Amino acid sequence: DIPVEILVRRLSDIKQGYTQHGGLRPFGVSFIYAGYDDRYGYQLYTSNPSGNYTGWKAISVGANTSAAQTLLQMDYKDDMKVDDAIELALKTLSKTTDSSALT
Amino acid sequence: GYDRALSIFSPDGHIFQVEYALEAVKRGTCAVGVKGKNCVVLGCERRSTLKLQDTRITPSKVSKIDSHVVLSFSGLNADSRILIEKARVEAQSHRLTLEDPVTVEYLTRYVAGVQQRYTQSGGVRPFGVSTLIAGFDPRDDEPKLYQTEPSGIYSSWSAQTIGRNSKTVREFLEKNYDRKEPPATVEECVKLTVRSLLEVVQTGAKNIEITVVKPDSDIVALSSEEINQYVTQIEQEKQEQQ
Amino acid sequence: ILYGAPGTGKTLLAKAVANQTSATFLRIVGSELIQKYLGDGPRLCRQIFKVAGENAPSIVFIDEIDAIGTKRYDSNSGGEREIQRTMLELLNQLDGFDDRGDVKVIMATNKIETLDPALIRPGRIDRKILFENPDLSTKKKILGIHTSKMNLSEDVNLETLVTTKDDLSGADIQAMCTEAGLLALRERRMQVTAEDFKQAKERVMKNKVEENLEGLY
Amino acid sequence: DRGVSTFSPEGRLFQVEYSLEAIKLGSTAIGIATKEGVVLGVEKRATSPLLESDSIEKIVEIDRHIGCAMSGLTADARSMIEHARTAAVTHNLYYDEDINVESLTQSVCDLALRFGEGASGEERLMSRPFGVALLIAGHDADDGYQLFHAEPSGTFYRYNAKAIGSGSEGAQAELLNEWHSSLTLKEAELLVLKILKQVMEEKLDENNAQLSCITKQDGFKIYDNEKTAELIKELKEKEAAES
Amino acid sequence: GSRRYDSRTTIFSPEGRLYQVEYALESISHAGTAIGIMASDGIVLAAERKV
Amino acid sequence: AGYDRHITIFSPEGRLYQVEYAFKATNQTNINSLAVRGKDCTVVISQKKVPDKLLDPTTVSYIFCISRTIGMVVNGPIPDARNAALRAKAEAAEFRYKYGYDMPCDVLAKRMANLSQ
Amino acid sequence: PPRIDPSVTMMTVEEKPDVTYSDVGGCKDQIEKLREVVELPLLSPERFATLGIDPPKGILLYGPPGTGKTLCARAVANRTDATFIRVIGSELVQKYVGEGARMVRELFEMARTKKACIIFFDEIDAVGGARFDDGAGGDNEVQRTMLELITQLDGFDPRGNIKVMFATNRPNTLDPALLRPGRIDRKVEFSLPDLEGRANIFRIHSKSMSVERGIRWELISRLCPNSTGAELRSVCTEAGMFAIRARRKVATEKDFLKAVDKVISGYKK
Amino acid sequence: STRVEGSGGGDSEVQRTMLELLNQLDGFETSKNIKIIMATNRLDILDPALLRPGRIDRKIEFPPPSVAARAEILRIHSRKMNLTRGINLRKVAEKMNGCSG
Amino acid sequence: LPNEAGRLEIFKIHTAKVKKTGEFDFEAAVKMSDGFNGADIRNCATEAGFFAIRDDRDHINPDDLMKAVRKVAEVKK
Amino acid sequence: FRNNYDGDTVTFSPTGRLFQVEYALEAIKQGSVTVGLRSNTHAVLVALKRNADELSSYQKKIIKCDEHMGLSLAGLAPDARVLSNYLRQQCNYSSLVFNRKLAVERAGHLLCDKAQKNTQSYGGRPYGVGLLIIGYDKSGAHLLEFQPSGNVTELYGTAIGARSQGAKTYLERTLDTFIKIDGNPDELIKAGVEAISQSLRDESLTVDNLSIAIVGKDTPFTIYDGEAVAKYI
Amino acid sequence: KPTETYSDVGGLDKQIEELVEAIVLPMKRADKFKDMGIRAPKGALMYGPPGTGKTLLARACAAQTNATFLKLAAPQLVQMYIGEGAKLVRDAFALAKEKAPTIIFIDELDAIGTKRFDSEKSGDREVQRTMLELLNQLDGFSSDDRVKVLAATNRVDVLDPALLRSGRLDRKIEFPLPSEDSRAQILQIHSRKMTTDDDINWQELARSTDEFNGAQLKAVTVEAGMIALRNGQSSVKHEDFVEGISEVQARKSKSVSFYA
Amino acid sequence: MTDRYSFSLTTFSPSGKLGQIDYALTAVKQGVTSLGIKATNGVVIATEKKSSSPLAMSETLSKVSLLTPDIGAVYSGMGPDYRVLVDKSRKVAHTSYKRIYGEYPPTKLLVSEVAKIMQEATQSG
Repeated sequence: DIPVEILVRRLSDIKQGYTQHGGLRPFGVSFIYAGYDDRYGYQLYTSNPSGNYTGWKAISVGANTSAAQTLLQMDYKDDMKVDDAIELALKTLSKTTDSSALT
Repeated sequence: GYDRALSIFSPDGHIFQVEYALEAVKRGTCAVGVKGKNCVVLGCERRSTLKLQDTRITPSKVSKIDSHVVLSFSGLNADSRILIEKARVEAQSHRLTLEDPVTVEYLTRYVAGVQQRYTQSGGVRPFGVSTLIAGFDPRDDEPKLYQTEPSGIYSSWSAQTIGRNSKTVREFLEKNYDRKEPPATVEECVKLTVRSLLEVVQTGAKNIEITVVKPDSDIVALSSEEINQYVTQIEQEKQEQQ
Repeated sequence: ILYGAPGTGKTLLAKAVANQTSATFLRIVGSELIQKYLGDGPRLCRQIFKVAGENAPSIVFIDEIDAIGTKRYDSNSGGEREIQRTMLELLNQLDGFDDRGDVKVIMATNKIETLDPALIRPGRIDRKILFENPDLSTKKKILGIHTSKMNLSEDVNLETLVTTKDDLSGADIQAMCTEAGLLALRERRMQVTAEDFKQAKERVMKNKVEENLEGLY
Repeated sequence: DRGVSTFSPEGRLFQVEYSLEAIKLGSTAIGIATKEGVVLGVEKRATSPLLESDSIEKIVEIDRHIGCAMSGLTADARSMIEHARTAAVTHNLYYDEDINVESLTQSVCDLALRFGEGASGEERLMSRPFGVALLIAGHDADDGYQLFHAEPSGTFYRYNAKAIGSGSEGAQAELLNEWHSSLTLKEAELLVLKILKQVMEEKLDENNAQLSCITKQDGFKIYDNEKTAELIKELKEKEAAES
Repeated sequence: GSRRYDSRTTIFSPEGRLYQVEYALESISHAGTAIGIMASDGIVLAAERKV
Repeated sequence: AGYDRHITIFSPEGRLYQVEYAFKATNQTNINSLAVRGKDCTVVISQKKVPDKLLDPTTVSYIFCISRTIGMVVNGPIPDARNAALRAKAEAAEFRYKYGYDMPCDVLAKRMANLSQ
Repeated sequence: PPRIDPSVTMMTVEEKPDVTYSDVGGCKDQIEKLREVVELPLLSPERFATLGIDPPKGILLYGPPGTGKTLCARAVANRTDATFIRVIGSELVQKYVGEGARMVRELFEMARTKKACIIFFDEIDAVGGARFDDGAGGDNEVQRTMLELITQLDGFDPRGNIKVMFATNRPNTLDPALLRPGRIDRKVEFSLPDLEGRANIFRIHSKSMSVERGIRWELISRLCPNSTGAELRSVCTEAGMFAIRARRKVATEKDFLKAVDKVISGYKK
Repeated sequence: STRVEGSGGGDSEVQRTMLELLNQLDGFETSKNIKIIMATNRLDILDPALLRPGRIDRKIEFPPPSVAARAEILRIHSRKMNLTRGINLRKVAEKMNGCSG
Repeated sequence: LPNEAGRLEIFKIHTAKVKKTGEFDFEAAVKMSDGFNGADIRNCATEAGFFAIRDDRDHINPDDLMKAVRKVAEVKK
Repeated sequence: FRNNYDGDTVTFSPTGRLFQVEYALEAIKQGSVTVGLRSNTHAVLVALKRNADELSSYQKKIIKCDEHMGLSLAGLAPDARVLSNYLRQQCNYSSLVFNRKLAVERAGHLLCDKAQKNTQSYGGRPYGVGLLIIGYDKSGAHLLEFQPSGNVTELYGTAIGARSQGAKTYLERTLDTFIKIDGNPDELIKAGVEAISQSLRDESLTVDNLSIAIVGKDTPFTIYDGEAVAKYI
Repeated sequence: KPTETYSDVGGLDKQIEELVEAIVLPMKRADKFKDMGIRAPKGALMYGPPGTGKTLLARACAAQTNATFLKLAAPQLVQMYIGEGAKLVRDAFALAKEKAPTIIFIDELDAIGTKRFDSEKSGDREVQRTMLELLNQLDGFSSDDRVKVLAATNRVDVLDPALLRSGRLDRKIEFPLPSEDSRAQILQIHSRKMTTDDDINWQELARSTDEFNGAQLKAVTVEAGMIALRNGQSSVKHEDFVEGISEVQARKSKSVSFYA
Repeated sequence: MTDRYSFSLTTFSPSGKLGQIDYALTAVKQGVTSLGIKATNGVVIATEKKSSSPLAMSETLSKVSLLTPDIGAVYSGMGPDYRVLVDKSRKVAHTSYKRIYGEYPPTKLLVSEVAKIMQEATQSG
């Protein structure tokens, strides 16, 4: 299986390429990468339109990034389980919506 | 195909793209380099606007060309990656053909050369990053620190800093280094690097990163406690009275 | 020339210096000179300079010149003529009458690079003043003044608020004083507690400090 | 925007003139050619106590009989040198003899006019002329010790003394009076040091100045920091004794 | 002219940013929200379907 | 980009200036044309104006014979009319060899259309 | 006898300016031409007469404004004992129908009554300048002012009394009718000063200031980037600001170097 | 019934002028008893220094119309004129969706 | 813009009122002319006559007219 | 305005010619002055070479292109090299392929096409250097004027460079005399020196400055440079 | 009385013939035009550069016919107040009819010669109306040459289908870039005014000047005279022109650094 | 000597919007009515055929095209753009899923090729 950390780099270099050479537009897209390795456990990255990419252990992108992240920083805890994380995601999601309640 | 120009010669004499490149270095990271008689230390401050990161699945700011050659940067991540990719191919290529790892000087010429070339052709414009290239030649023990900038110029320096708030730390080096004595004590070379970054980082002593390169594939990241120990020591110096 | 953000240093600095020297401070609305007529912009601009020399001493603060400006690539263009006309009158008015001390000009713009390099003109505008960001210690200082004028509770700790603030300019610091103080005014109280400040610090901090992953590197 | 085909109403291109401005934003570089040897001198400069001026240099070898001093944008001349060396080595293969200083200047100048956005007779492999001027000095056993001024324009001039860089007008005037072909190799260097100090805004010492020479017994040899220093003391003492 | 249609918007600015890049960062704030949580037992991914 | 008066792109009104002006001058040859179909035949009648008496009429045509069966009437300026005729005649000839069959009106039409777009 | 009058005009008159040259180092060339065109026909008309020539009616001075270009204008007026009339070109351009054409006739008549006088037009970029619109309901109004101005020049005017000296920041977007002889005979170039040039203009400012005595401006000139005459003056006063800031009476070479380093970066665009 | 919602001409520029005045009052005279209220429907008339605290300090949402709110308004306007008591403002309010005041 | 038939008619009237050689050909002119309007056809009548004042006579020839029409034609579309 | 019609090479202006062609034409004159004369048996070129300084020395601008063919330039040195290289390949091919010594007429037409071609691009440019191309083949001696516009005229004498006209009027006078001095190397050289002096009015006539070049009935391409022109002064 | 003569111009010869045919031949031999029955122009259009010798020749025709010269400047008519210009023109023509022979000289015909083509003419209706009013009047009479109107432009950018008709602006005269033979004649006019030493070679200078307009030629001459002054002479020689051309006054320059 | 141009014709704007795409959104609006209903039990597509001369025919015009046998497509926007796109789309569907396969393409997969083509033309000048 491919490492995540490499695969991310190939996308970012390509984005970077278009704005240096070719006269092209860059792509207007951010990815949040969710992948697994047995050299690192779970890895989670994000790449963005400048060709810069970073690792995060929790991340938000899109509308109201700042606000979501602020809530995320408090509710985060070193101890984890998936079902606990499912609750965490949803509590936050409800409070970042630009429309009333949540569905 | 395409080959319309993006480099256009300035009536300054200093091209537009070179001058706007240098700005990119100031916004970016901070990197500093100190040479010993036996070491070359490369210090970087971490600035995380918010941190939800780990430090082990983030890409680290001192990047290996080789087991015993590092390259350190200030500027944009994106650009620097390209410079790194080309250098890892060049590392191997000398190793294949001369039967010996790179000299540091040739590699420095190489990183400069790609930058210089993108200033000279159309259709390409040059990279937004200045670098610190350091390492050791085959059968050698004497540190090499060179500084390369997007103009494609390079030169050797016994101490240097680049990136954000270069001025303050340059001065700080002018009054805290000796040219009749580069320190031959690994501890005082790390010490100086920690003093330099301390004065800028604002808070946090695990938002300081040291990378030490000693001869013969000895690249070592010193750990949290060791770093704390110099910081304690710097407040004893600052709250000294007779 | 003073360039930063208005009411953060740019407005303030010019207000201070005016107080010291007992000079008439004259606030000139950049935009109102942007009249949609012809002949009209330069004679409006000229009138401003006439009155400045008559009623010396004075500091002339010309607020946010970029609406009458815009550099272009040419010194006159087949676009709008009125915006170009006011700009050349403004360049001629520094270049063609010079003063010792009787009239001093402070010019304001958010971006000094949208101005023609000959409208900057060394030998009048010698000083080019820019804006630094607050460090932790400055945040403490700027905060201390604003609270002298408040009344508040003694469980509020300045040091604590300051550490957790990072990358806020003084404008955000002023807003905080008013926002925490507003929760006290809602609870009908003319002290302010510790608690008001914490929520206030957090909120302005959040809005200013939008992330787009453009930092970092 | 702009193009690179644009002439001025004179008929001399824009970028070329702008290239001459860049040369003047370099530092003074002096070459004097006399009967025996060619001397080339540069200001290394030293602007900081932390700068290693004694680990860098600005006088570069083209071949085992041809050196060069540069002034301008010193990166841009790495491309030029690299190309010249390739030419210089290829002539040693092809005929087994020294490459003329002149034949080389001509080769190198041909590729200094190679700037454009593509045309139907020629390759374009630069967008803009180099920011950099050269003094190439050498020796061949056909017309002996020589000096040439290589323009980024692509014109090539034969000389006997030339200075380039910011102070070249003052240095060249002094040179015209001092130039004789009855001056020994050592003398030429001493007269070069006197002038080089003048044009300098700071004290002249080994740690900011470099001598180099071309002899036909041992070729281009870059002179040691020590040997050049020894003469700086001797310059200082004679000069302060006619006062 | 070919270069007289070019605008060169792919280059570094006088502020040293890349016009088109900065504009793309903007784009991402007008599209839905995406959140990534990594736990050591799984990874939870959500992305918000707007309209 | 930032240009539409030196290069061709979509209008925000949605009516492309280059296409509209191309709709307009074609009439610079002083032509008027029609074609009708009979039960068994297709007839074209076309005007000719001769602007000099240093000119022969019999080399002046606006009908070009593409193949043996296919006709084409061009209404336009004649350097552009001919440019299309040269291209059409070869594509027709190429089709006829490849596909064993004489080019349809509609297919010739469609192919030149897709190229102009 | 009441024939040809000022009428009602709006102008700024300075009989005998208090301004003399302070740039001679990069504007050596503008002075050599100036002297010959304006100063000498007024001082001896008879010379020109014996040649069989009459001097230029109008001269255009171009390149960057105020780098000694403006100074040269005021200076020649003082030297000839002629009225200096500053018109800002942009004020003589009006929307208002003709308001613009009318204003232009009254200025040239004014000039005729008061003849042996220099009309200095700051900015002809305003008055003419680029377009593609060729009238538009706002570039018609401008064109009408431009055209009326030509009419007086190319008609009947005195070339030996009335001088018009025009100033611009770019003569390449100006119409060929503004450029051509029949209106502007000599077009003089601004030169960014050379190292030697910088030294003479420096030498002028340093007839004040307790700079060290033995100073070599030539040495300072060689480290300087490019500068204009405006910039060289600018450095000198900023260096005095460093002397007061540090609370010390005298000036060194160093105070001047430090001021260069700052001002050039600040300038750029 | 009111033309022009703001434009690229003189409505946004005039809106800058007003802010300037407000700065000056807290300045020399430190007297301020006259307050300006802005109303807008568009964020394209606004720029961030304009929303920056010390020009515009409060951003208050004006009531988005709901069924309960619509009945209330109706009841107040009906309390001026002759309408039957048999009417049910709850019915009339529920009939209207996408209706302002 | 007039017919072919219309050009012939407008030419007839305008060279009628001008003096001429007994043999004349309206038709000849009419073919060469395209994109003219009535004012342009009158000018052609007068253009021929200027060259007849030149040639020291009162009489247009078909020969003046052939020149006149082609010149008016050249100076425009 | 100006900047429209200088900044593009694939344009034209209302006059019937682009501005760039006017500047290239100006540039030939910015060269140092050189005359060419022939009687149609021999052809001579006499050229005044200036050098930048007393500390510069002269570098060649009369170019052997074959042992029967050459050129002089006036105008831009960089460009002149490009053209000279082209004519040289062209001379070589003519010998290898056809056994020919190349006529000027055939060479000119070929140099024209390349020039034309580089106005059929952006980032190509006219040369902006003119050449007097001489050679002695079987229809005799020949003198051509090549211009970087593509105008090729054969003239019996001509000049290019600053103050062309001075020699040119002298040449239109002495014409009839020189064309009937047929078969003489030395009479024509003497003429060339006399000619070049009617150009001069702000420059000196000195041994080292002047440079002579010949090809002719019994002379393959031989240059007199430096010392070796003293005896024709 | 303008004092202009056809000896003050030269090498504009073919264009001299066209103007003289258009306005003078109708005036003098009116009975010949009348009897023929051809309409005689009452307007002529000139375009080209003024001061080359277009303007000079107009003034010259007026002087020769001993017509009243009236210079009306087109920007003058353009009033911001409600039709002043239309009114001025009807008075311009009425006085013209009274004053005959007369040349009504109109400098500029692009200043009123814009009139827009969209719904933008609404604004710029003063400029459309004044231009239309002269043409309606000109066509409102024919076969007479009592008034001539002659129009001049600084640079032609205006021409219209409305201008056409014989009683309107019949004549379209172009004044070109001078030929070589012509520049020499212009120089020899100009140099008449100069005190010469008679060493001036006319032929040489005319070839060397390339891309010069008649007024630009005048500029060389004043410059040569200016050099002579510095040199300490009261007269000029041939060298003084050669030097003169190179100088900057017409966009012609020299340079060095292309030679060794 | 040409084909050296590749600078984009779709750029970012200061609202991060795409210039051409705003322009094109109008073009769709100036079209005629076309609809789709999926009943689950099939798909129905309908449009108005309309034509630009009375002498033309809209009986002999088509605005639904077969892309592959089992799939038909319809549009709103400009006639010329639709014809070239349908041709290119018909080409890739045959080549890549009947020479590499033999089953006619799944629908969604065909949509991804049409989408890739249109975006490709937006990236590249």
